[PDB]
Amino acid sequence: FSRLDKVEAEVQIDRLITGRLQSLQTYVTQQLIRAAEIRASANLAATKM
Amino acid sequence: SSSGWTAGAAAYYVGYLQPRTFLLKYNENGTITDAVDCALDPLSETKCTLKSFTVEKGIYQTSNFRVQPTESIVRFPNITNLCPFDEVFNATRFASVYAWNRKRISNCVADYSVLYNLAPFFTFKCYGVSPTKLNDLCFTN
Amino acid sequence: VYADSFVIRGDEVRQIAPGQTGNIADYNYKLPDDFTGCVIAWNSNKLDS
Amino acid sequence: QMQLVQSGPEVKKPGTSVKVSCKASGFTFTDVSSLQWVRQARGQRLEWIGWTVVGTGNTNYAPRFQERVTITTDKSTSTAYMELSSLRSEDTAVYYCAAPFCSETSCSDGFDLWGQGTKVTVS
Amino acid sequence: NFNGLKGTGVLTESNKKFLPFQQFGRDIADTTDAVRDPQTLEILDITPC
Repeated sequence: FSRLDKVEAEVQIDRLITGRLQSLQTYVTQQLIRAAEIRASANLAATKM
Repeated sequence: SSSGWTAGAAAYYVGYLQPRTFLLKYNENGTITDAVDCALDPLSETKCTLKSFTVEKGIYQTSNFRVQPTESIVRFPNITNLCPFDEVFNATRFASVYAWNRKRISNCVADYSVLYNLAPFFTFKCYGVSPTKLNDLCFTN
Repeated sequence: VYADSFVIRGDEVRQIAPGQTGNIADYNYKLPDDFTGCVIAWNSNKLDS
Repeated sequence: QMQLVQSGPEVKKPGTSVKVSCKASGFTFTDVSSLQWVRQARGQRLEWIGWTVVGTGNTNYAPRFQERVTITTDKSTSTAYMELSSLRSEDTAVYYCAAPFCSETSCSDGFDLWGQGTKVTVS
Repeated sequence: NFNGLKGTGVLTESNKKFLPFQQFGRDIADTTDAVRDPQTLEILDITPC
């Protein structure tokens, strides 16, 4: 924003929003995978008790 | 007559507008029938976050919390030497294309408005920096 | 649709673009950052001069 | 520094034309800065000649020098010129141009910048 | 084609009540689904084929 005017700055800024918005989605997806296999182990310890 | 006047009873109220975010409710007929603010109370804030006019019992997460800056400070080198742009452009002779000369500009204050002044400089298009934002940057060489 | 008409010097015609700053875009006529519609400018040195 | 410089002394025959110019270093006249011209003889007082506004272009002249001196300003180099014709013996004096610093917003109500003057003589 | 609003679908008479300063309708997806014919001011309705 401190080197380009408003007419080609939006091309660059959008190229960076979607890039960072895709590294968050990847992080969330892996957590959904991990939480679904910890739960499969918390239902095994709840049965052993 | 022309001086003085007698009038009836009346009252008028004055308020000032302000930038705000609202949530409005449209009925089946298409007219606004109710509205809720979004910056009046935390309850109204969570109503605005949940996009509902009623909230169920529980704990809800809402907008964040940040501190705004108070004053602005700018630090720049104090040199004020008025870079010799006129020497390059108002020269009486330019070298051949195969032996192009290179001049070095350093340790001075550069003003590109004097460049912008003369009309014949019609082709002025730039790649890495917008031509209208050269006055707010610092260059190493 | 509404039209604005005025006569300026040939040098300063480039300051009527949105976002530009200068002598005529600060004290005489300024366009908003977001603009819809467009401008026309033709040299007329035979009438006014 | 930001300062005003002046040309050197010169000797000119009477009945001829004389051109005077004073430059500015590290200082631009923008659109609000103005300057005046004064003359100082040897063992005499100071007499004011005229001052012009760079922006508007209005000029003022002393009544006794209405035709003798012509004052002009230049934006490209931000300077002031005087042209005079048929100089006499009383013109052998030092000429100064004085301006106040001013940057597009506001400035002092006094002339604090000064040159060193040109010593013009007639022989 | 209603004043440059292009599309495709079948048109049926509707019973919506449009206020005098309103011309178009909208849904939760922000696409026009109700218009007023210019010449004759009855309120139509648009649904896809």
